[PDB]
Formats: sequence, C-alpha cells, structure tokens
Amino acid sequence: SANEDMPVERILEAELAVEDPVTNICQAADKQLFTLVEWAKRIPHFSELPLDDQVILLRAGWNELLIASFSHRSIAVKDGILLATGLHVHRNSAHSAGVGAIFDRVLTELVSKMRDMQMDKTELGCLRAIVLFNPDSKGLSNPAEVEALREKVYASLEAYCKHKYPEQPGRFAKLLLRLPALRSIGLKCLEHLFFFKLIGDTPIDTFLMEMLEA
Amino acid sequence: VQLSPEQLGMIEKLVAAQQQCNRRSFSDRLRVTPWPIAPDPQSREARQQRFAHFTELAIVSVQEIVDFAKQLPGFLQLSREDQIALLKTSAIEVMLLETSRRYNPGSESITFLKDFSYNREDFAKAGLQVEFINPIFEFSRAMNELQLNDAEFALLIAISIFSADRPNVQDQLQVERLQHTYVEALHAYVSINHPHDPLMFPRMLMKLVSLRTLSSVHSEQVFALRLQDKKLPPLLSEIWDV
Ligand SMILES: COc1ccc(NC2=C(c3ccccc3)C(=O)N(Cc3ccccc3)C2=O)cc1
Ligand SMILES: CC1=C(/C=C/C(C)=C\C=C\C(C)=C\C(=O)O)C(C)(C)CCC1
Repeated sequence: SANEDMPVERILEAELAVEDPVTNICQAADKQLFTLVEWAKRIPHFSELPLDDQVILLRAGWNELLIASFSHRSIAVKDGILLATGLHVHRNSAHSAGVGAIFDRVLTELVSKMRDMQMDKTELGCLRAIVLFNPDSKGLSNPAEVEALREKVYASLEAYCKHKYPEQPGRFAKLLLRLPALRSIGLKCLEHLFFFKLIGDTPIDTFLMEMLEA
Repeated sequence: VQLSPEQLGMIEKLVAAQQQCNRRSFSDRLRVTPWPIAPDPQSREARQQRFAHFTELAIVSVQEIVDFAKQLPGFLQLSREDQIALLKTSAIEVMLLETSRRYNPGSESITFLKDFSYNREDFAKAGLQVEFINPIFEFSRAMNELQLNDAEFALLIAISIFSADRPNVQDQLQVERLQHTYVEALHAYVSINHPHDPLMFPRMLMKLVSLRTLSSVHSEQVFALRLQDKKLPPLLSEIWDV
C-alpha cells in the first residue's frame, strides 16, 4: 500500500503547520523549538510510539530538523538565510561573527543544493521524518519500531518521487544524499566553542601527497 | 534502469581493484609488530605492543585505501589537492566499512587481514576507548545484517570516497556527478541482485550517514590521545591531527 502507511499528505501538513548573528540565529532556534512537538505528533505513527521514545527521538534530532527547515526556507534569499523570527542573516555578518565556515557549509550543502533540484516541501518533510525516526538514538525502548517507521518513510518518499518527478530516475537518491552532509553540519553545531573554533595549523599533506605519486 | 554494460564493467573493475590492493598489502604483515600474547592485563610493553599493532594495520589500511582510490575511474583526474581532501577525510569511513565486512557474528569479533579475531576487549587492550569501540561493533553487527557482497562493499566505499562536501574540496561538481555514477550503479545492481528487497538501496545510502557520526566520535578519540601520552605514527598523525 506504500504511501498508505506514511501518508505523504499528512507529513506535508506537519511541515506546513509549523511555519549579533549567532544570537539572532540562537533565538530563532529557541522560537522554533516550541513547535517540534506539534510537527512531530502530526507525522504518521509518531505519537504511536512509547511516550519515552518520542522524547528521545525529539531530543536527538531537534538540531538537524531545525537546520533543515531554515535551510529550505532560505531557498529564497541570496548568500544568506531567513530566520523563523523574520531576520535576514547575511554571509558576511556570519563571517564577522567568526562562524563563516560552518555558515558557508550550510549554504552550499543545503540551501544551494535544495535550490537546484528544486526540492519541494513534501520531500523536506520526509527527510525531516527520516531524521526523526533515528533508531540509533540511545535509550530507545525498541530501535526496531523506530527503524520500521523510517523504512516506511523510505518507501513512501520514493513512491512519491517516482510519481511527481518520473523523469528524474534518481530523485530519491539525491534527497537521501543530503542527509550525510546535514549530519556532519549538525555534529559541528553541537561542538564546544573550543573544538568548534580551535582553528588548525594549515596542514602540509606531504606523506599523502607523496603516496598518491609513488 | 537496468545494469548497463558500461556499469557492470565498472563494478567488475572495482571488485577487481579491491582484490589487487588487498593483495599487494597482504605482503605487508611481514612488517607488522605481532599481537603480543601476554598475561599482564595492562603492563606498559604490552600496551605499547598492541597499540603498535593496531596503529600499523591502520597504516597498511591507508595504503590499501590509496591504491583503491587510484583504481576508481575519475579519481586520478582531479587536483592533487582534491585527491588529498577526499582521502584525508574519507579514510576513517572506509576503515569502518572494511571493518564491518570482516565482522564475525557469533564470535562478535573482527578479523583483520587474513587472521586473528579481535573483539571489544582486544580493541580496548589496544588503546581505543569504549565510547568508540561500542559504536564500532554496533555499526558492524548492522552492516553485517545487510549481508552485502564484495561488489556491494566496493560501490559503497567508492561512494564514500567521492563525497563532494568533504572539507577543502575544490571541484565539487566533478566529485558530485562522479559519485552519482556509483550511486546509480549501486541502485541498478541492488535492484537486480536483491529483488523483492527494494529497501536494500535506501538502507545502504543511510550507512553513509552513520559514517559521519562515527567520524566525529573517532575524532573525539584522537583528541583523547593528547591526554594519554601515546603517539600516532607520522602517517596517521598527518591524516588526522591535521
Ligand atoms: C580495517 O583495517 C584497520 C584495522 C585497524 C585499524 N586501527 C585503528 C583504528 C580504527 C579501528 C577500527 C575502525 C576504524 C579505525 C583507529 O582509530 N586507530 C587509531 C587509534 C588507536 C588507539 C587509540 C586511539 C586512536 C587505529 O590505530 C585501522 C584499520
Ligand atoms: C546554523 C548555525 C548554528 C546552529 C543552529 C541550530 C542548531 C539551529 C537553528 C535553527 C533555526 C535558525 C531555526 C529557524 O529559524 O527556523 C550555530 C549556532 C552553531 C552557529 C551559526 C550557524
């Protein structure tokens, strides 16, 4: 039945129901963090899991989820992002604040990629829903069910892709391949100012530069 | 689409390369501090021996990885600085991938290069920390569940290596489209090779996501060294520390 187990229409609705630099961005997240409970309850079968696992899932992925959302909403702006507070944060402003690298990553690996393959909101909602149904989050009563729902989002999302964009044989793939880049950008954002900042020493890749040659 | 002739050859060439790179490396074990069979749970000679053993296999690994990289069409055509970028950051993932392949259910152990099954304790006995070992063995049990095959691990490795978002990559569009080629191939091969199981593909591309996490945990384990007074040998120190 596919889409019947993960109504992409229900998800689309969840996604539509909840709509200095570092501090603006921080409050924006603060604001949007009040919605995740709502956006998650609408997602199919989510509220059906053990109350405790719902919390774990939400606790584990809130930052990837929020990042994805503002990256997409930013499809509109140029070299910037649009906060859930109504503020435009420009690329430079982020550089002057000292968070240029991670900021540029979110533009090229997220905003931009999303702008190209013209990612729609149903698709976004499914990636979000895949990020939500993360079975590896520790503490989970039963990873197995969380995994099962995630797979159900797999099927559904693909069916959807082959239907709305049948002339794009690899749509489903281009979407999933966004998740790795999002996961890295995520684990970065969660880093201690020291690991986060601590600018390295312009490495000299001699041993490897060698090996490729030998 | 179905497996185009162009594809089937690529895959066959790839599985050809692994066997090759894994052959010219099979010689290097005659240059690897043997695993010490000492009773003292934690001496200082034993701790160093075991740590040398693991760090060395890590070295042979980097080389087996650099050889393979040269065998993937398109790799040797990028900036030398890009080839460095893709390998520098990819190394860890390919290692974890090549570990899961050698994962043994029942034994709950990982047998590196032709023999000697290492388990969680051994891993510990070698310097690694529990917060990295567990995730490792977990990713293992899982990849193992997928009952993948030689070609399937190859394609994955290749997809891992051709990640356009690795830091310091310049020709990002080339790397991207280059990756697409193996994704697409892996898709076809999977559909055919694994019919009645359409999820194999998604399940696969997802491990690519698990690798990013295992990557940052491992880098949490490299720093941990700065407080242990154990040193990484030149090669590893270059691809990680920096
Ligand atoms: C697949 O081939 C390999 C077999 C063993 C290794 N060994 C090592 C890993 C490693 C093991 C399993 C998966 C990934 C990496 C690693 O992280 N280090 C560095 C280190 C060692 C002790 C304490 C702190 C860091 C190794 O020497 C590498 C490849
Ligand atoms: C990207 C980014 C960061 C993290 C943001 C997080 C974890 C959530 C943002 C949510 C928003 C911005 C939601 C919205 O507006 O809908 C930090 C602070 C590390 C530094 C600057 C770059």
